[PDB]
Amino acid sequence: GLDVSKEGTEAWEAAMKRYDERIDRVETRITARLRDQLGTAKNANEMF
Amino acid sequence: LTEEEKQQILHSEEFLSFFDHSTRIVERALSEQINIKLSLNRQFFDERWSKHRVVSCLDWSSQYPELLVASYNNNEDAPHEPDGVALVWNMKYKKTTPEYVFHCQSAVMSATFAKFHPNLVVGGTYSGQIVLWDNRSNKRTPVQRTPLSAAAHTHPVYCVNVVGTQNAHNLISISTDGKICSWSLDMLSHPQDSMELVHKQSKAVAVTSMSFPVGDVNNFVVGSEEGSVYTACRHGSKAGISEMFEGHQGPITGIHCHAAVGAVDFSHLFVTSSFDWTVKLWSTKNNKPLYSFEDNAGYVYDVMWSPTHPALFACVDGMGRLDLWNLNNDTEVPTASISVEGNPALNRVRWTHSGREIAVGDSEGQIVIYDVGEQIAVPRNDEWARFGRTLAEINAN
Amino acid sequence: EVEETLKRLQSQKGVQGIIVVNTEGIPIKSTMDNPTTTQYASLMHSFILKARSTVRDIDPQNDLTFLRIRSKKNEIMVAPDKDYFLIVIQNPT
Amino acid sequence: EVEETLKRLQSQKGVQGIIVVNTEGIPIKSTMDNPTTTQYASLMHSFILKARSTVRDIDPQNDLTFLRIRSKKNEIMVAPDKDYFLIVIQNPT
Repeated sequence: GLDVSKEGTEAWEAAMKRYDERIDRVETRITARLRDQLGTAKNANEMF
Repeated sequence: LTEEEKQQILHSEEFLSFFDHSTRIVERALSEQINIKLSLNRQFFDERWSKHRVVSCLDWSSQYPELLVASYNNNEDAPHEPDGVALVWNMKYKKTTPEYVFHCQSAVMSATFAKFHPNLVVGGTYSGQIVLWDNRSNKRTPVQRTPLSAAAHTHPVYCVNVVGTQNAHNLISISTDGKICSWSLDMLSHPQDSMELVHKQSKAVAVTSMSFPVGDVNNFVVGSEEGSVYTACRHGSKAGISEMFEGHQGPITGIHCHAAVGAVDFSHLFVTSSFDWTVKLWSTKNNKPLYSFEDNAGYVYDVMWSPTHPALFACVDGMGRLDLWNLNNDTEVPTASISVEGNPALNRVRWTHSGREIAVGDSEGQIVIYDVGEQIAVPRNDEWARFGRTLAEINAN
Repeated sequence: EVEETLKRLQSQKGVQGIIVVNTEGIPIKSTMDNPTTTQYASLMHSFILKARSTVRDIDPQNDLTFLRIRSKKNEIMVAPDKDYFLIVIQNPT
Repeated sequence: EVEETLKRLQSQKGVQGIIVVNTEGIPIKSTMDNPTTTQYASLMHSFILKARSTVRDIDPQNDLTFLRIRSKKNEIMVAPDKDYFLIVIQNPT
């Protein structure tokens, strides 16, 4: 919205919080399954 | 008679387990016949190992009942016995005789079950000496001894955690200072997340019986010194304590996350019980107590949510009065309420995973098991959202 | 560990006398009256050997882990396995 | 109490073969065939009478109320009747 800081803070801060939740959720999902899969490598070569 | 060679033959290695079988099956065969809805389910107490044991936590048996570790903080009632008391019992046979005795060499404080193991039991002590037991046989010696240096703990392990799966066998041991140490459940040498719960204020967080989110979520809620619901994560961008949603008072003696969903949503809610003489409802969007319950007469110690009906908790107090409430059914009053022997200051409450029965622990020994046969299969999601809306309309003026 | 063993064995209510009969057939370590049950357990060792041959030869997949002898006068709730036969005579009520 | 009860009792919850002995040694009458009755209950009856002869040598008419030999895969119960003895194979659980 022509990056005006009034609505910027006031409502676009909540919009940024919304962006954090799309991103935060994605990151959490990646971390949970990535840990469980990469921590279960077959061998050192399989780990590579 | 003279039987030393028969002590080696008869009382051999594998024959001691057979003798345990003989004693167990004949002592179970003692239930021989002739050879011509408040109901108070059961109660158990050892008059030699549970006697006057001033304890604060044990190791209940939600899954696989009728065998639950009574990891007692061994009092000086029996100084001529191994200092440490852990007692699995036999609710299936309903006995209190000292058959499944278990002991250590220190004050056994909350020796929970190990990860992926019913026989292996993990447990911290007063000096943070986490010991372990692999009872594949019928043994009782603590086979593990944790190092106790500067990075380790020397304070009571409040509530140790088991995080992950067969890949990640993590253990979170915490002292009174709040030092978290994620010992691997295989080697007792290096704790992975061996850090400090750094928070906005008072980084040396005086934790007090924290609680573990359902669904392997790391967004824990640490119970602390004055309520102080420390909401955070162990790792990520907020490895330390992110914030402290509070409004509860005193050292938290009972806090529990969401129960087992009957027919409701996930219901990202929890509750707290402490020295404020009450329990206070909470969720993930409050920062204040969602619903402070009745500040009963005395220190409300433990509280626990039921799995059958997810929207109902149970709480005892400083005057031993268990009050199980389902505000979606019984709002101003508890669903069921019954006292304990006399009016003492208990410390634990734990719902049976089967539901409609509960094993409540006293802080001086004996464990009571009450029975409440009321709930059936019902869609309580409707009543859940409706009561949340009623609270959302009551708080306004 | 003879402590917990003998403890939970003789300490059990109404237990008159156990017989931990080994392959030898003599109950030198038990709570029965040894001068009276020695020959009793030896004869019963031979006849329980007959019983082992019976139960394990007609139906070879059937062992003998608990022998609840419900008699007209005593509860001989024997505790066996492939190693012993705890012939225990116990008070009925 | 004969036909439906016979099916109810032979293939009962646990009862493998209720092979009632006919005249204390020669099992003929039963709720099933004669081989499983005669062979099984006769040898188990004879060898159990030998063990009872030993216990009988200790104390003679102290017979068995209901000898529930809880053998591993299928129990063997011996309940002495008048014309015969009871040699029945019935599982413990």
